[PDB]
Amino acid sequence: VQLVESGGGLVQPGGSLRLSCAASGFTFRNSAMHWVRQAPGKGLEWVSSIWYSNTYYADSVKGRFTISRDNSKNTLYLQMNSLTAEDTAVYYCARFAGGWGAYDVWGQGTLVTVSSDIQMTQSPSSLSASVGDRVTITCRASQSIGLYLAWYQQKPGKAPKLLIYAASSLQSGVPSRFSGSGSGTDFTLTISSLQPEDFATYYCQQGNTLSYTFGQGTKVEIK
Amino acid sequence: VQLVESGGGLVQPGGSLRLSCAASGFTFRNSAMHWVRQAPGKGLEWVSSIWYSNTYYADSVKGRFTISRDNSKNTLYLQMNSLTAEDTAVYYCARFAGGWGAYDVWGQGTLVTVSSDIQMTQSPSSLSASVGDRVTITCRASQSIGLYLAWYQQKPGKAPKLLIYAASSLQSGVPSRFSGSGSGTDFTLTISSLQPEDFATYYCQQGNTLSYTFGQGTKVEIK
Repeated sequence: VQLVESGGGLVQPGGSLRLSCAASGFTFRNSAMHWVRQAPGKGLEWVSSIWYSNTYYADSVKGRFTISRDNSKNTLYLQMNSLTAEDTAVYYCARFAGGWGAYDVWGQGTLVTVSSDIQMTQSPSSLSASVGDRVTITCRASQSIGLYLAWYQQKPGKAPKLLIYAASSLQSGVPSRFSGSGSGTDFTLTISSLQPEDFATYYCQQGNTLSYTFGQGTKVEIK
Repeated sequence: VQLVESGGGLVQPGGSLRLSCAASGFTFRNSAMHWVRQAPGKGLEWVSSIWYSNTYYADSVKGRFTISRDNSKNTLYLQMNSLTAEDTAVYYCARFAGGWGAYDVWGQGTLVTVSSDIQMTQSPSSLSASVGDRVTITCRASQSIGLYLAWYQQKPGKAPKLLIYAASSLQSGVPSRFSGSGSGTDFTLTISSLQPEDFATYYCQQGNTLSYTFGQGTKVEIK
């Protein structure tokens, strides 16, 4: 009882790809077949279902992907169109045992990478502080970005606001308790004495490279 | 100096939507304009840019979205096609100061929700244990799934393997040190005495509802 997948590969965003899942060792025609995917380092996510015929799709792929089957070849297909980087994942086909509500046979998986630079690692992800505390947030770049590192403040329900650019230059009107430092790959934002209005999420952003990338944010929360 | 967005709303997967960003208080024709988006509860992500004419797109939207501008109306547009749930986000337009490498004017944001649903909360996300330890993993459903809860084991580079279905039934061949319990909304997987082959990631999955959602996984790691 086996499911053998094929068709994965590297594809440009906006492009198309068709996955195949060849079954053997069981009566393919009788069985409900699903696709489930797993982004790199992430969890399992249901994608699509087909049975003997009402087919179903998750909102992640509905309207772009088509599931189908050729019972004479004991094969399941996933036609993937208008691909995005967010579709990058290992795609598994699986047999669904509808009496159990569970998948009892899995393919080996096939990797689909949707791709045509600099990673920004912000730390900590969150911190709790009190009014009056000194706070320092760090942002590391995987490659030198020179001085082109900016810091933004974002309050709940509001747009980001530029505070610091070129690593250490303050935007007009930004209070002097904010300062920035660093060059190349290591950068710091410091708040000298936290005020109530400063509890917010802070983001760094590199502006040296054509695909501008943001740090993941630091939530400055109240003790 | 303002950016006023419009166009967001609720759209079906696979559908289209056009966002607008009306500029005032500054000379629009000279300025590089970008779109940056933020999924609910997540960080900022660059989407697309346009200047006076070479336009750029992130791999998340390249080949599906089109950025454009009408200088006579001082307006920036984002044409969104072939939409996915992963496009759900607040979309910001922003003026890019190319000398600073930073965004110095931001719109107020407009929300795009791409949608046509049990939530499974697994805990803990990870745990360290030693050979011989008793381990319990819990899975909670946002509403009753009855008994239709399954548990899978996944080792690095391998496909998931069914261990338990219908909350407490073991798949054939699964060792007796694995057991499951629970009904309705609270479920538990227990390993009575951990063996080296049991260090793996474990996933729960509800099979009561047509969306078949997975828990986020529990990584059982070695002390």
